[PDB]
Amino acid sequence: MKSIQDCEPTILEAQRGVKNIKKQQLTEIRSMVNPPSGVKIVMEAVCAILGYQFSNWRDIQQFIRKDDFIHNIVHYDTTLHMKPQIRKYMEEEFLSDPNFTYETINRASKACGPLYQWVNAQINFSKCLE
Amino acid sequence: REIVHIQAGQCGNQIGAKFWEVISDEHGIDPTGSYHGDSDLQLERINVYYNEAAGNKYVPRAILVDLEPGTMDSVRSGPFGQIFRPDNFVFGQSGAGNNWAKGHYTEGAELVDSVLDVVRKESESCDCLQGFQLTHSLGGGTGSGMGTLLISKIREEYPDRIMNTFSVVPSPKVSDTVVEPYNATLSVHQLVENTDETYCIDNEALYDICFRTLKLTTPTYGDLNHLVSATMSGVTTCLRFPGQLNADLRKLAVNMVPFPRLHFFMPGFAPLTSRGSQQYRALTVPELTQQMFDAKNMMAACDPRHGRYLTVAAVFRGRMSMKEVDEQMLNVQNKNSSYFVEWIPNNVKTAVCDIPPRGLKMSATFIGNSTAIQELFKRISEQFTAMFRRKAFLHWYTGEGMDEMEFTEAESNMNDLVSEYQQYQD
Amino acid sequence: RECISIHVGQAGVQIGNACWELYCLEHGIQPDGHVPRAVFVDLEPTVIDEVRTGTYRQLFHPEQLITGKEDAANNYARGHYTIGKEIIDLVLDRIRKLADQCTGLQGFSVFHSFGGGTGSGFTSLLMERLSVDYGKKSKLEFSIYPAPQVSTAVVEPYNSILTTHTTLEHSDCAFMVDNEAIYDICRRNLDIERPTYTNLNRLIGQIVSSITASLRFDGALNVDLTEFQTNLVPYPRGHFPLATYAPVISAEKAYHEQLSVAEITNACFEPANQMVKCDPRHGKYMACCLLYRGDVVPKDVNAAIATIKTKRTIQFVDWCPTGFKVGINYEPPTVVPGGDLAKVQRAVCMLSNTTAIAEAWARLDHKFDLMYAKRAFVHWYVGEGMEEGEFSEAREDMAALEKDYEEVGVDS
Repeated sequence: MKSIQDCEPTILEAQRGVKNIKKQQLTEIRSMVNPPSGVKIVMEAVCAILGYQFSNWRDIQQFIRKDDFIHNIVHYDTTLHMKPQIRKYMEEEFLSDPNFTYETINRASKACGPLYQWVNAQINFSKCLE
Repeated sequence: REIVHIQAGQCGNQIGAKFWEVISDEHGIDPTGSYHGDSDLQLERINVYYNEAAGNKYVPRAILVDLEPGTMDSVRSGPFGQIFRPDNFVFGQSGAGNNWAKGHYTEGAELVDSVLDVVRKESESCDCLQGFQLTHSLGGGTGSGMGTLLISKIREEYPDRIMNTFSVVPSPKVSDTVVEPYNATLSVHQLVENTDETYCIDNEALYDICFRTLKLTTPTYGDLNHLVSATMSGVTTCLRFPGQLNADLRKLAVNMVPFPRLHFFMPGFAPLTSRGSQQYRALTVPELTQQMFDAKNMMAACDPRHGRYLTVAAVFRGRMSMKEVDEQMLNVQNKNSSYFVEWIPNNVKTAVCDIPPRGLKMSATFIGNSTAIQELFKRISEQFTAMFRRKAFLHWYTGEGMDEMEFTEAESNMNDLVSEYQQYQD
Repeated sequence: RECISIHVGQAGVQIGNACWELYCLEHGIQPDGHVPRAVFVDLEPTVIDEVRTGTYRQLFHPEQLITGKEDAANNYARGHYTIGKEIIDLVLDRIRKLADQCTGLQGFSVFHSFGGGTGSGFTSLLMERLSVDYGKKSKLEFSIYPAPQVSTAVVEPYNSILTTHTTLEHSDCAFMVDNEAIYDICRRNLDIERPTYTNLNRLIGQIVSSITASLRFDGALNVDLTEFQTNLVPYPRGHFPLATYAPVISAEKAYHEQLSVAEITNACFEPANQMVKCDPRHGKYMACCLLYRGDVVPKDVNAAIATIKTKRTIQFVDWCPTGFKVGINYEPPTVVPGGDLAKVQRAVCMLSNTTAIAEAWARLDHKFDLMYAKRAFVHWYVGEGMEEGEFSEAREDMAALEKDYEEVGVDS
């Protein structure tokens, strides 16, 4: 084979995921001044992935509040095949702990799920680059 | 609770001038700023809107923003000029050249700090600061460009307060400037994401109502403004008096906006009558409902019937039976039943203050949230494209460093917003 | 001896305010005698302010009119979590300085409503904190529930379905009344065209007196709060009787004073005095507690019940043979001067548990559904700390309360 093939349906997975994120669903998300903890944690994972690293809730509001909020999400990287040091971080902070789990977050908010998949995808892909 | 006004721009300033004229009177405050009101009841909340400077002067807590110095020198010379504190006047110096970009970058971009400051000096005054009213007009210089810049800074500074906006949306069939679509669209995009309540007044619909419902000969700009200023008082202040069912802004807002893309309301006032025929009897409530639900009593030009409503909220203010109120409301929902979106069970959100507005026996503001307002952004969107296509005045913008692609954005964006609005029409 | 009282919410204080007058008036409390025994909580100042201001200033000792300064709102979430959180403490504290004060109290009359913002939210967690500190006392709440047609909110269903599942499991006993059904009476059996939340409040102000005040007056056959719960649950589920009060008659149009036990008693069962827009005429009763007060001599009563018992058009659930505890207190009803009611000499506050309330949940369940089907105002709640759980799961609960009130009929 010429392809490396390792974790390619993860890059069809992360992709269907990024098209699962609706712009009105982002607007609903941005309006929430202080949502459940289940909501908060997903958003932290997003700062780390986008490369804005850590953030407190205050700070997260500041981030999402930017005009590039939707723009950066829909325009986001094809593959983060470069393996940032966010790679081990996002696990030690999120995937390490079961709070960050599809069920918890989903029950939290019916708006989260697609977002949760997309994040998941950027991680399960980051395992095959090693 | 207290809250903090902002008058940007020429319109936005002018209206301001009536508005503090109103309010002031509704707490019997002299022009000098010394209280002489009717009843203690007043005084109790004043706080909401004033600050006491030294046991006498209650000074309005407002901010007065404008780039053309001629402005401020008319307002401070007005009948209620004395009542501000000079610091409050923040003029620019330059002209407010009718260019959104010149406002929203460049000139306004300079002046910002000299506002933002003052708002903190004002915020750290007291209580729990509720929110900001922003009045301003989408046509002028300072309003659409610069004022829309302003909010974006406020909404970063206190990302949890409310933001009421009174925009004087430009009445597409009674024009007054030839950039209109540029000045509108460039701001609306920004607007729709940072503010919690936008109250659109189509300037001529406002004409109309004075020439046809109230019937005066000569509708000055002054008049119109006067009429408007009752309505934004008619919302809020009002609730800052004890009632039977006090429910304001937060409540009010959260009764209205179902989805989160802001949505704009359309104000409607109510016991408004010709001078002569004021004489013929009424004022019992069915007339007030009579008023309100008529298209000729919308201060916004889309006429409801070409849409449905999504939420509607009548804030009354006098003495009366809640039964005859609640009752009306019902009837209305059945008589005009097709004009309501269905999947809201009960639409009306009644609130009922008590105290009457001066000469009246009782009054009652209407704030309707209809899908009929699609037909406003259409107009705008039209005008825009049609000239965007030939890039007509575009250089005056381009020349300030704005790309064209913003022009795409705003358009795109804003057009999609029309889209939304229909999806929940039918 | 006494039994403390909690008014929460935009509404609830108004009710209090009426009632607390009457209440005192009944004992003839000077507008300056031994201090009341309750608290008033609400977050938006404006309501409570009146009570610090109007007549009845002296009457309370300030500490117990607790107020928020912050935005109350009108939506559970906020009211439960976010804001309300701040206050709880201060409140709890008061009821312990007032609990520890009194000796041998019995429970808490809550007045909370599903209207006002707080009314739902707050209460929900208040009742939680009560259940832990005073796990064994009595928790009887008079709630105001939202009518079928008239409504004055749009978050109405949301605001009450979130309160239900929790209050079920913290409360003992919930009275329900609803505005819509009350006006009617005021038109029809009392003939006025001016109802206001201030008139209806004078009314509830009566129904409540029939419990305490009057019980605090001895008479032929006093009843007791335990006695309630005992005679009124019929399973262990914080059940929902509906209240009715009966010689409601307009003064002056009451020269019709050839008015007796038999009548006023018969006058309860008609759905005209239903007290909440559920007609029990096609429900089943299952236990009624007729509290009388004023000149009443048992026999009459015990005869008038026979007649009822034999009126057939009423149904009665099978497996109860007898369900009519009977309370006679003495003390005639007392009438407030501002009021309307006529200075009768005997009155009947009959309360009762009926499978009819299947109705009342349905219309309200339905509402909710629609909207939830669109996810309507959801972001206002989510963004305040609420979870989507709390939504789905508060529907399901109330569903299975609809199943009990269904099941509990037809047992043989």
